[PDB]
Amino acid sequence: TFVSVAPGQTARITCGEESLGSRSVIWYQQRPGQAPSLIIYNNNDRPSGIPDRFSGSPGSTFGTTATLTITSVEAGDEADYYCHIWDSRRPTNWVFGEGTTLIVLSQPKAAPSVTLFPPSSEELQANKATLVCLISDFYPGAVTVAWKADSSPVKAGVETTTPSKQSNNKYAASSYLSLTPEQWKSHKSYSCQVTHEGSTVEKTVAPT
Amino acid sequence: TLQCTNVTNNITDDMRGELKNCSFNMTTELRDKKQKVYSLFYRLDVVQINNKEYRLINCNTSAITQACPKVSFEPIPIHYCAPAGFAILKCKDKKFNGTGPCPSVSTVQCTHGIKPVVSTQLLLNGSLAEEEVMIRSENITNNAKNILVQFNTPVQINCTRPNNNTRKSIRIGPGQAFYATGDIIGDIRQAHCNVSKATWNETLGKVVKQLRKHFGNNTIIRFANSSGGDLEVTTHSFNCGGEFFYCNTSGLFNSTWISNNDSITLPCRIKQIINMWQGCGIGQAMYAPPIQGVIRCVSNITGLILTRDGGSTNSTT
Amino acid sequence: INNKEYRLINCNTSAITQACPKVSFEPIPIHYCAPAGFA
Amino acid sequence: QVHLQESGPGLVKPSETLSLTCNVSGTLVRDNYWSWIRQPLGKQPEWIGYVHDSGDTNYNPSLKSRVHLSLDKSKNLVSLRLTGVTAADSAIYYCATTKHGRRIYGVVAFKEWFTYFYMDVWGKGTSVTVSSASTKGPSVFPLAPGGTAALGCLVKDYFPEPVTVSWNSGALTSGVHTFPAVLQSSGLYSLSSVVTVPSSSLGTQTYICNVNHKPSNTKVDKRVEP
Ligand SMILES: *[C@@H]1O[C@H](CO)[C@@H](O[C@@H]2O[C@H](CO)[C@@H](O[C@@H]3O[C@H](CO[C@H]4O[C@H](CO[C@H]5O[C@H](CO)[C@@H](O)[C@H](O)[C@@H]5O)[C@@H](O)[C@H](O[C@H]5O[C@H](CO)[C@@H](O)[C@H](O)[C@@H]5O)[C@@H]4O)[C@@H](O)[C@H](O[C@H]4O[C@H](CO)[C@@H](O)[C@H](O)[C@@H]4O[C@H]4O[C@H](CO)[C@@H](O)[C@H](O)[C@@H]4O[C@H]4O[C@H](CO)[C@@H](O)[C@H](O)[C@@H]4O)[C@@H]3O)[C@H](O)[C@H]2NC(C)=O)[C@H](O)[C@H]1NC(C)=O
Ligand SMILES: *[C@@H]1O[C@H](CO)[C@@H](O[C@@H]2O[C@H](CO)[C@@H](O[C@@H]3O[C@H](CO[C@H]4O[C@H](CO)[C@@H](O)[C@H](O)[C@@H]4O)[C@@H](O)[C@H](O[C@H]4O[C@H](CO)[C@@H](O)[C@H](O)[C@@H]4O[C@H]4O[C@H](CO)[C@@H](O)[C@H](O)[C@@H]4O)[C@@H]3O)[C@H](O)[C@H]2NC(C)=O)[C@H](O)[C@H]1NC(C)=O
Ligand SMILES: *[C@@H]1O[C@H](CO)[C@@H](O[C@@H]2O[C@H](CO)[C@@H](O[C@@H]3O[C@H](CO[C@H]4O[C@H](CO)[C@@H](O)[C@H](O)[C@@H]4O)[C@@H](O)[C@H](O[C@H]4O[C@H](CO)[C@@H](O)[C@H](O)[C@@H]4O)[C@@H]3O)[C@H](O)[C@H]2NC(C)=O)[C@H](O)[C@H]1NC(C)=O
Ligand SMILES: *[C@@H]1O[C@H](CO)[C@@H](O[C@@H]2O[C@H](CO)[C@@H](O[C@@H]3O[C@H](CO)[C@@H](O)[C@H](O[C@H]4O[C@H](CO)[C@@H](O)[C@H](O)[C@@H]4O)[C@@H]3O)[C@H](O)[C@H]2NC(C)=O)[C@H](O)[C@H]1NC(C)=O
Ligand SMILES: *[C@@H]1O[C@H](CO)[C@@H](O[C@@H]2O[C@H](CO)[C@@H](O[C@@H]3O[C@H](CO)[C@@H](O)[C@H](O)[C@@H]3O)[C@H](O)[C@H]2NC(C)=O)[C@H](O)[C@H]1NC(C)=O
Ligand SMILES: *[C@@H]1O[C@H](CO)[C@@H](O[C@@H]2O[C@H](CO)[C@@H](O)[C@H](O)[C@H]2NC(C)=O)[C@H](O)[C@H]1NC(C)=O
Ligand SMILES: *[C@@H]1O[C@H](CO)[C@@H](O[C@@H]2O[C@H](CO)[C@@H](O)[C@H](O)[C@H]2NC(C)=O)[C@H](O)[C@H]1NC(C)=O
Ligand SMILES: *[C@@H]1O[C@H](CO)[C@@H](O[C@@H]2O[C@H](CO)[C@@H](O)[C@H](O)[C@H]2NC(C)=O)[C@H](O)[C@H]1NC(C)=O
Ligand SMILES: *[C@@H]1O[C@H](CO)[C@@H](O[C@@H]2O[C@H](CO)[C@@H](O)[C@H](O)[C@H]2NC(C)=O)[C@H](O)[C@H]1NC(C)=O
Ligand SMILES: *[C@@H]1O[C@H](CO)[C@@H](O[C@@H]2O[C@H](CO)[C@@H](O)[C@H](O)[C@H]2NC(C)=O)[C@H](O)[C@H]1NC(C)=O
Ligand SMILES: *[C@@H]1O[C@H](CO)[C@@H](O[C@@H]2O[C@H](CO)[C@@H](O)[C@H](O)[C@H]2NC(C)=O)[C@H](O)[C@H]1NC(C)=O
Ligand SMILES: *[C@@H]1O[C@H](CO)[C@@H](O[C@@H]2O[C@H](CO)[C@@H](O)[C@H](O)[C@H]2NC(C)=O)[C@H](O)[C@H]1NC(C)=O
Ligand SMILES: *[C@@H]1O[C@H](CO)[C@@H](O[C@@H]2O[C@H](CO)[C@@H](O)[C@H](O)[C@H]2NC(C)=O)[C@H](O)[C@H]1NC(C)=O
Ligand SMILES: *[C@@H]1O[C@H](CO)[C@@H](O[C@@H]2O[C@H](CO)[C@@H](O)[C@H](O)[C@H]2NC(C)=O)[C@H](O)[C@H]1NC(C)=O
Ligand SMILES: *[C@@H]1O[C@H](CO)[C@@H](O)[C@H](O)[C@H]1NC(C)=O
Ligand SMILES: *[C@@H]1O[C@H](CO)[C@@H](O)[C@H](O)[C@H]1NC(C)=O
Ligand SMILES: *[C@@H]1O[C@H](CO)[C@@H](O)[C@H](O)[C@H]1NC(C)=O
Ligand SMILES: *[C@@H]1O[C@H](CO)[C@@H](O)[C@H](O)[C@H]1NC(C)=O
Repeated sequence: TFVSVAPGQTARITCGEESLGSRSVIWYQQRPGQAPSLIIYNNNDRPSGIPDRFSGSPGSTFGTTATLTITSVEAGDEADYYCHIWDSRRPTNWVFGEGTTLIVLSQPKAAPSVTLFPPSSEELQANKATLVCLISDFYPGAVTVAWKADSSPVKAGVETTTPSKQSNNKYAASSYLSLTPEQWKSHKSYSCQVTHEGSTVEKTVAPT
Repeated sequence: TLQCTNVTNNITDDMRGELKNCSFNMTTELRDKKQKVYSLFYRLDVVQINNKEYRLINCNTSAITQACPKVSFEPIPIHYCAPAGFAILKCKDKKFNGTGPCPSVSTVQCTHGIKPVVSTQLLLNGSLAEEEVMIRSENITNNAKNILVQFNTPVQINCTRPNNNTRKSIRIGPGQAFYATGDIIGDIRQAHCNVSKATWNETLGKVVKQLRKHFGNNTIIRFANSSGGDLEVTTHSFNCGGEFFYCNTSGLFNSTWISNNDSITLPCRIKQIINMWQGCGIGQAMYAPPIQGVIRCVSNITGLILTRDGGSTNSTT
Repeated sequence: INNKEYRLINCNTSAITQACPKVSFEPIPIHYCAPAGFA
Repeated sequence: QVHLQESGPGLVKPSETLSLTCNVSGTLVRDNYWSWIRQPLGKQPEWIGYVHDSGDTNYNPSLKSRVHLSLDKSKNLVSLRLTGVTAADSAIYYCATTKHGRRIYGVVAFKEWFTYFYMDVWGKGTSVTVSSASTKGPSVFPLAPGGTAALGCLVKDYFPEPVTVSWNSGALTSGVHTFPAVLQSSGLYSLSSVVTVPSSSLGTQTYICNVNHKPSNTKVDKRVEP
C-alpha cells in the first residue's frame, strides 16, 4: 500500500486488522536497505530520540484499525512502516502486518548520472569482456537501458538490475553487456542509452 | 440442539470458557423456513448432551418464558397498610431482638418504605440498626436456626458487569421476538463486587463484640464460608441492573477473632435463566434478557444471614 | 415476498387470532349509569 | 554503547541444520532478552522467537518443532539452531534486544492483562540463502578510469552473496558508490563499486579495493592504476 503526502504536513498510515479489544500496537520504521528502527513502543508513546508529533491512535478504541499520524512529514521519513498488533482477544501475532510505503511528493527531480566502463585488460586475457554502464542520482526510479553497436542494436546479452533507492533520493542501476574479446575490437564503438523520463542520455566507448 | 464453541479469546489454559458462542436454527415468521442464527450464552445456562452439542439447562426440568424487556426489576419502597378496625403497632425500642415486651411502642397505619430486595447471603439497602449492631435469632443454641444480623453502619459495595453486550433481535414468530446476546464490544472481563476492607474490618469487629455477649466473653469466634449445595445458596445471589449475579463470598467469611486502603473484590458470575420460587406451578422458567452496556451499581450491605455449626461440646469457639 | 408467492400482511407485525363467527359486531344502545351518591 | 552483530555461514543445503551466532558488544547476555527476526524478500518481517536467562524462552508455533535457541554467557553471545531446512527459510536474520511490558486492561487479579514485547536495539543483520548449489569464488577485475574522474572495481562471478568491498582497507569513505548485483542466467551474481576521485592523482595515490567473500573465504586485494 502507498501513501502520497506533500512535505511539511500530516501523513497517515493504516496497518493491521480491526481492533477487537484493548491493544498495544508497536510501530516500526524500515529504511530502504537497513534494519527496522523503533518509533512508537506503546500505541502513542515515543522512546528517547524520536521527534514529534509522531502519534498513533489510542489503544482504547474498540472496532478501529491502527492509524499512525506523522506531523511535519519530511523526505527523510520516506520508508516502509510495519506494525505489531497486540490484541487482547487474539493469540500472539508472530508476523508483522504488511508494511506501508510512504511517498513524499515533489522530490527534487534528477538527471541520471551515467558512467560507461569498458572491459579490463586482465579480463581480456581471461577471454571475457563486459561493458558496464552504472546509473545513479536519478529520480524517480524508472529507467530503460538499450545497448547499441555503433548504430546497430544489441538484442541479447543485456543483464540489467531494477532501480533501487539508496538512503537518499539517489536510485541505482547497473547494466552489464557480455561480449568476447574479438567482438569488442570488431565494431568501432559501443553505446549505452539510458532512457529516463522522455529524455535519453547516451555514453559511448571505443577500442584502442 | 446448540452447536457451541468458545468465545473469540486467547487466554491461558486456566480459564474455562464461561461464555459460549452458540449457533442453532430458529423458526421464522412463517412456519416453514428455519433460521440459522447465533447467540452468546453463559456456561451455567447450557449443558452438554450425548463437535460439542449442548442444550439449555432447563429443557429437562420445566418450560421457559422470557421476561419482557419493558418491565424492570427495580426494588421500590412498599408501605404496608391495614384496613379500618385494625392498626399496625411499631416498637420504638432501640435495642430490641424482636421477641418480648417493647417498652416504647407507638402505632401507625402504614410501615416505612420496605424495598423488596431479593438476595440470599447478604441483605442489601436495608434498615440500619440504632447504636449497637443487632443480632436476632429464634433459638441461638439450635445450630439449625439462622442468625439474622442487622448493621448499624452500612458497608459500601460496588458490583459491575464489565462487558458491553449487544442485543440481537431475532424474529421467532409473527408476534414474538427473542433478545439474544450479540457480540461483545471490548474486553472479555468478569463481573465483580468490591467491598472496602476498612469498613468491613470495623463491621466484623463490631459484630463479634456483640457475639461475645451470648457465647461467653473469653472465647474465639471464627468465620468460614458456605458449606455447599445449590448456586443460589453458595453464592450471594441477587439482581442488579437486570442480570442475576452469583458472587463468591469466600473472601469475606474467612477470619478468626480472639477474645481481644483497598477493596476486597469478589468473583461474580452471571446467570440469565433462573427458576426461583418453584416457577409458578411446575412449568414456567424465566430468561433474563441481555442488557446492553456495562452495568455498574453501588449498594449498601445492611445485614447478614448466618448459620452456626453443630460442634455440640466441641470447643470454646 | 422475495410464480407469485405472498404472505399475510400481519405475519411481520403481530400474531393473529380469528374472530369467532358466533359473536356479532352489531352496535347496540348502551345507557351509562352512575352509582348512588352521584348523578 | 550497544553493538549487535549477526554472523553465520550464508549458504545451507536443504534439510540441513542452520547454526547462527550473534556477537554482542557493550552488555551482558544475562541481563537482556534476545529475539531473532527474519524477513523474506518483499515480505513482512517474521518474528522467530525470544530467549533469556533462567530458562525463559519461547518459539514460533508455526516453527515450533524445529528451532532451538541458546545463550553463551561465557563468550557473551546468542546462538540459534534451525534443523531440517527448506527453500522457505531463505531470508535476512536479525538479532535484537527485547524489552518487555505489561498492558493491564481489566483488574489484574483476574489475569485480565497480557505481556507485550518490543525490540528496540537491532543488529545489522545477516543473510541466509538456502540452495543446493556450490559456492563460487569471486573474480575481481579493476575498472580503469578536466576536474574530476571516476574509477572502480568489479566482482563478476560469485555465489551465493554477499561480498564486502572496502577501499585501501577502509581509508576512503567519501564518494564511494557500490551498486547492486545482477543475477545472470547462469546463476552467478555480479556487482561493481566506483569512487569519484580528483583527476590530480599521479601519485601513485595507491587505490587498492579489498573484497572479502565469506562463504568461499576469498579475500582479494586488487590494485587499480590507469
Ligand atoms: C474494584 O476494585 C478494583 C481494584 O483494583 C478496581 O480494579 C481497577 O479497575 C480500573 C478500571 O475500573 C483499572 O484501571 C486500569 O488501570 C490501568 C493501569 O493504570 C495505572 O498504571 C499505569 C501504568 O503504570 C505502569 O507504567 C508506568 C509508566 O507508564 C510506571 O511508572 C508504573 O510503575 C507502572 O509500571 C499508569 O500510567 C496509570 O496512571 C494513570 O492513571 C492515574 C490514576 O490515578 C493518573 O493519576 C495518571 O495521571 C495516569 O492518567 C495508573 O497508575 C490503566 O492502564 C487502564 O487504562 C488504560 O487502559 C484502559 C483499557 O484499555 C483504557 O480504557 C484507558 O483509556 C487507558 O488507555 C490509555 O492509557 C494507556 C496507558 O497509558 C495507553 O496505552 C492507551 O493508548 C491510552 O492512552 C492513550 O490515550 C490517552 C488519552 O489521554 C493518552 O493519555 C495516552 O498517552 C495514550 O495516547 C485502566 O484504567 C485497574 O487496572 C483495576 N485494577 C487495579 C489494580 O488498578 C475496579 O475498578 C473496582 N470496581 C469498579 C466497578 O470500579
Ligand atoms: C440499592 O440502592 C442503590 C442506590 O439507589 C441502587 O442503585 C441503583 O442502580 C440502578 C441500576 O443501575 C440505577 O438505575 C438506572 O440508572 C441509569 C442512569 O441513572 C440515572 O440517569 C438519569 C439522569 O442521568 C436519570 O433520569 C435516570 O432515571 C437514572 O436514575 C438509567 O439508565 C436506568 O434507567 C433505565 O432503566 C430503567 C429501568 O431499568 C427505565 O425505567 C429507564 O427508562 C431506563 O431505560 C433505558 O434503559 C435501556 C438501557 O439500560 C435503554 O436501552 C432503554 O431504551 C431505556 O431508555 C436506571 O434508572 C439507579 O439510578 C440506582 N439508584 C438510584 C437512586 O438512582 C441499587 O440498585 C439498590 N439495590 C438493588 C439490589 O437494586
Ligand atoms: C460467533 O460465531 C459466529 C458464527 O457465525 C460469528 O459470526 C461470523 O463471524 C465471521 C468472522 O468471524 C463474519 O465474517 C465476516 O464477514 C464480513 C462481511 O463480508 C461478507 O458479507 C458481505 C455482505 O455484507 C458479502 O457481500 C461478502 O461477499 C462477504 O461474504 C467480511 O468482510 C469479513 O472478512 C474479514 O474476515 C475474514 C475471516 O476469514 C477474512 O478472510 C477477510 O479478509 C476479512 O479480514 C468476515 O468474513 C460473519 O459475518 C459472522 N456472521 C454473521 C452472520 O455476520 C461471530 O463473529 C462469533 N462471535 C465471536 C465474538 O466470536
Ligand atoms: C495468548 O495466550 C497465551 C497463553 O496461551 C499467552 O502467552 C503466555 O504469556 C505469559 C506471559 O505472561 C507466559 O508466562 C511466562 O511463563 C514463564 C515460565 O514458562 C515465566 O517465567 C514468565 O515470568 C514472567 O512473569 C512473572 C510473573 O508474571 C514475572 O515475575 C517474571 O519476571 C516474568 O516477567 C511468564 O510468566 C506464558 O508461558 C505464555 N503461554 C504460552 C503457552 O506460551 C499470550 O500472552 C496471549 N496473547 C494475547 C495477545 O492474548
Ligand atoms: C446507604 O446507606 C446510607 C446510610 O447513611 C444512605 O444515606 C442515608 O440515608 C438515610 C435514609 O435511608 C438518611 O437518613 C434520613 O435522613 C433524614 C434527613 O432529614 C432524616 O430526617 C430521616 O429520619 C432519616 O434518618 C441519611 O441522612 C443518609 N445519609 C446521608 C449522609 O445523607 C444511602 O442512601 C443508602 N443507599 C442505598 C440504600 O442505596
Ligand atoms: C438445523 O441446523 C442443522 C445444522 O446445525 C442442519 O442440519 C442439516 O441437516 C440435514 C438433514 O437432511 C443434513 O443433510 C445436513 O448435513 C445438516 N447440516 C447442514 C445442512 O449444515 C439443519 O438442516 C437445520 N435445519 C433447517 C435448516 O431447517
Ligand atoms: C436435568 O438436567 C440436570 C443437569 O443436566 C440433571 O442433573 C444432573 O444429572 C446427571 C445425571 O442424572 C448427574 O450426573 C449430574 O450430577 C446432575 N447435575 C447436578 C448438578 O446434580 C438432572 O438429573 C436432569 N433431570 C432429568 C434428566 O430428569
Ligand atoms: C431477647 O432477649 C431477651 C433478654 O435477653 C430474652 O429473654 C430470655 O427469655 C428466655 C426464655 O424466653 C429466658 O429463659 C431468659 O431468662 C430471658 N433472658 C433474660 C435476660 O431474662 C429473649 O429470649 C430474647 N429473644 C430472642 C428471640 O433473642
Ligand atoms: C457499547 O457498544 C455500543 C454499540 O452500539 C456503543 O454504541 C455506539 O457508540 C459509538 C461510540 O461510542 C457511537 O458513535 C454510536 O452512535 C453508538 N451506537 C448507537 C446506536 O448510538 C456504545 O458506545 C458502547 N459502550 C460505550 C460505553 O461506549
Ligand atoms: C464504590 O463506588 C463509589 C462510587 O462509584 C465510590 O465512591 C467514589 O469513588 C470514586 C472513585 O473510586 C472517588 O473518586 C470518589 O471520591 C468516591 N466518593 C465517595 C463519596 O466515596 C466508593 O469509594 C466505592 N467503594 C468501593 C469499596 O468500591
Ligand atoms: C470455602 O473455602 C474452602 C477452603 O478454601 C473451599 O474449599 C475448597 O473448594 C474447592 C472447590 O470445591 C476444592 O477444589 C478444594 O479442594 C476445597 N478445599 C478444601 C480444603 O476442602 C470452598 O470451596 C469454599 N466455599 C465456596 C462456596 O467456595
Ligand atoms: C470460591 O473461592 C474459593 C477460594 O478461592 C475457590 O476455591 C478455589 O478453587 C480453585 C479451583 O478452581 C483452586 O485452584 C483454589 O486453590 C481454591 N482456593 C482455595 C483457597 O483453596 C472456589 O472455587 C470459588 N468458587 C466456588 C464456586 O467455590
Ligand atoms: C484466609 O485468607 C487468607 C488470605 O488469602 C489465606 O492466606 C493464604 O494462605 C496460603 C496458604 O496456603 C498462602 O499461600 C497465601 O499466600 C495466603 N494469602 C495471603 C493473602 O496471605 C488463608 O489461607 C485463608 N484461610 C485458610 C484456612 O486457608
Ligand atoms: C412489515 O411489512 C410491511 C409491509 O409488508 C412493511 O412495510 C413496508 O416496508 C417496505 C420495506 O421496509 C417498504 O418498502 C414499504 O414502503 C412499506 N410499506 C408501507 C405501506 O409503508 C414493514 O416495513 C414490515 N416490517 C418489518 C419487516 O419489520
Ligand atoms: C475452550 O477453551 C479451553 C481452554 O482454553 C480448551 O481446553 C477447550 O478445548 C476449548 N473448547 C472449544 C470448543 O474451543
Ligand atoms: C432451643 O435450643 C435448646 C438447646 O438445648 C433446645 O433444648 C430446645 O428444644 C430448642 N427449642 C426451644 C427452646 O424452643
Ligand atoms: C481486620 O480484619 C482482619 C481479619 O482477621 C484482622 O486480622 C485485623 O486485625 C482487622 N483489623 C483491625 C484493625 O482489627
Ligand atoms: C465482657 O466483659 C466486658 C468488659 O470487658 C463487659 O462489659 C461485658 O458485660 C462482658 N460480657 C459478658 C460477660 O458477656
